[PDB]
Amino acid sequence: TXPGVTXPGV
DNA sequence: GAAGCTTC
DNA sequence: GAAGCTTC
Repeated sequence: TXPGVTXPGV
């Protein structure tokens, strides 16, 4: 996740 | 180095 | 299955 807590997704 | 998960 | 970048 993220930034923060990629995406999802990318 | 490891917890921080949906989108096509 | 790839499709990903980080806060702590």
